[PDB]
Amino acid sequence: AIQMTQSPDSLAVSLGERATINCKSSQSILYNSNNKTYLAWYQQKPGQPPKLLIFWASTRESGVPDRFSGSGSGTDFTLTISSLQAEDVAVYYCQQYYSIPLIFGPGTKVDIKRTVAAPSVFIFPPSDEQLKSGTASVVCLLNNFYPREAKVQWKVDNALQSGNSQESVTEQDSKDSTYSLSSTLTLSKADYEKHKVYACEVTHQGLSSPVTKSFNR
Amino acid sequence: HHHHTNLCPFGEVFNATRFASVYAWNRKRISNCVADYSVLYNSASFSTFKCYGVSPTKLNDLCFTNVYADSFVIRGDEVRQIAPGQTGNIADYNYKLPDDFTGCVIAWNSNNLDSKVGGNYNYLYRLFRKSNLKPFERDISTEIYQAGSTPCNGVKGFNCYFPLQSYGFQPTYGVGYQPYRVVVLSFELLHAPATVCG
Amino acid sequence: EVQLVESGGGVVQPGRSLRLSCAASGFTFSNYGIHWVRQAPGKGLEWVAVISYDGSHKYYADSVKGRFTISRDNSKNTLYLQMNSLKTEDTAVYYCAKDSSAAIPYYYYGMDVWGQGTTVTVSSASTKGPSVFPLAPSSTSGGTAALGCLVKDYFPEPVTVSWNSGALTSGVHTFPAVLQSSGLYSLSSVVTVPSSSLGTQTYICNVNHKPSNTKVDKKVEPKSC
Ligand SMILES: *[C@@H]1O[C@H](CO[C@@H]2O[C@@H](C)[C@@H](O)[C@@H](O)[C@@H]2O)[C@@H](O[C@@H]2O[C@H](CO)[C@@H](O)[C@H](O)[C@H]2NC(C)=O)[C@H](O)[C@H]1NC(C)=O
Ligand SMILES: *[C@@H]1O[C@H](CO[C@@H]2O[C@@H](C)[C@@H](O)[C@@H](O)[C@@H]2O)[C@@H](O)[C@H](O)[C@H]1NC(C)=O
Repeated sequence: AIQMTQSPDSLAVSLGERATINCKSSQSILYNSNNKTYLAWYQQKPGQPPKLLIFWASTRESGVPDRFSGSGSGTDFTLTISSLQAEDVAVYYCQQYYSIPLIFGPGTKVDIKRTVAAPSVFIFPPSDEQLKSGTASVVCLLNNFYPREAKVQWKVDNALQSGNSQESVTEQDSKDSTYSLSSTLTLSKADYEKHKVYACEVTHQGLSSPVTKSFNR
Repeated sequence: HHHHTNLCPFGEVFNATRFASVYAWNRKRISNCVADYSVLYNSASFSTFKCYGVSPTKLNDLCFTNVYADSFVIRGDEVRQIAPGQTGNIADYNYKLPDDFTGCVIAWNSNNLDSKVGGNYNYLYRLFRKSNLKPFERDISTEIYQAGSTPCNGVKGFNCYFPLQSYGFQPTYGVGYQPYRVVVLSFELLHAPATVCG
Repeated sequence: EVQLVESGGGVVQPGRSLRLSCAASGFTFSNYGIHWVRQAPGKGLEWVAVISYDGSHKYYADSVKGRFTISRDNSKNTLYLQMNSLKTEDTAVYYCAKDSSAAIPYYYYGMDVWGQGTTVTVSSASTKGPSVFPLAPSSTSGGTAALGCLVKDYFPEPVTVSWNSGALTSGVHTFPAVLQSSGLYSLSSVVTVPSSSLGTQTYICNVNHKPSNTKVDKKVEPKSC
């Protein structure tokens, strides 16, 4: 199987600046008998199906803006957005169709590069209504930050917790271009009352040092 | 009722009833008449009008040895291929214009003509071919195309396909798939000093 | 004016069978091959199967080989996908992708038209409405405090959370759901308000879960000690 690799995995670039996405295949996609590389480039926005931008590695599809261009031959390929628009924030996949199976890349996420922004940190003790059920949920909110990369650390009685938390992240906001994150620490009612201090430690580029919000049960 | 000082019958080509299929495109030599291209460039009924090698205003005061008019029908999304140095199903396998093409390309939507309710299967196009077409080459051959290892012997089979496919124009289609009629004027300017013609 | 419309998705127990269909219009369906491409929640695109412009060539992905069965019906302008022995790893959105020219080994020109995509969930679970728990705004930040609703334990997707019956909209963040180890989903929706109006406005979230005919309203208030 022809394995497709894209680099980088995420490229945050300011508007009007050039964005470069690369794509390397494990085998040559250039067909000998017609000098055509069977490589394509797809653009997928949230809630939408993919959209064909480039096929034959360098031919732009009918209806695609001129700022989208593809280059490369054989194994190394590159989709280039000369002047990134605000509407071009999406996930870009490269796909080979030389031989079967047809295989996509891991995708490259493209967002606009605003100035750094630290998150507003909130923590929510479990509701009295939920403790009536036997399960406790401690929620930790990170509001309007940038870039998307962050690190949430749960510490129950300073004991760092793991494997007992799930997270959610929102898409880049259409107005201020910031992400938000929801972390849910779920414990039994028994293990919840066994402790007192509940906190979540947020480390982020906009924070000069890890910030921690906590509460006592 | 015909003389050499008469006007060229451009109506016969553009305002024709039926048009050729793209794979078997119809060529007419415009000869022994006065070609007045003002009837074309002063008409807002065409959706694509692009000349290559000549200014469309310079057409009436140039000196041509041969003038050809090619007509056919394709999809909308394929009209972009009727131009020099293009690729695709129409430029590679059906109608190829040379890189030094010296002429004009006139297209217009004919969905109200070349599309029938159940699908007009009279307009066809070549889908498979070994090698690309030469410029202005014409391949009306319907020989079974061999996409596998074993021969086909003129018989439709596995890895043995018929090379022509139909468009099936219905009016309900998108503009990218509606029938577009195309006229392609090709020129051959005579070699002369500028003192003679230009 | 051309479109592909997927159909037939839903919830299916593991190992059971389910048939998807995709209807095409606006173009001569019998001239182009079609593909199936699926996408796990929050994961990249994965190719599934393809069928040529006549049904002669049908190829599948190594992860679904011998379990899926692709077919088409050019008389009715419809293509089908027959899934059997479904796994929880098959849970995804399934798009049908029209190819640009047939589908004989070396005649794949890439896929130009895509459908909205129907959703397929494979899990040993039953239909359950959600439990809406408040997220109280206790003693905040620099004048901007936050509150929200915790929509926990429901199946299947999705839920719609509105605030004040569509009134409160700015500064609202409804987070995407997460699948718990119980087989049920959990989803939180927050909103940030100025700390000065925290009492001056009764905040209510409207949770709507059509799979179980559950419409729950929950009033959120600052916690009292
Ligand atoms: C193509 O034909 C149109 C109109 O053709 C109609 O059918 C013809 C057989 C003839 O009988 C015309 O009179 C019909 O109207 C031509 O456009 C007309 O041009 C004249 C000037 O010559 C003008 O007075 C009309 O208003 C025009 N009508 C329309 C609808 O545009 C056109 O010139 C023909 N083009 C070529 C290249 O022959
Ligand atoms: C081969 O093709 C060259 C350009 O091809 C185009 O660009 C490369 C990167 C591929 O994407 C290919 O599919 C495109 O069509 C030509 O410059 C070159 O002359 C060609 N050579 C031969 C021998 O055909």
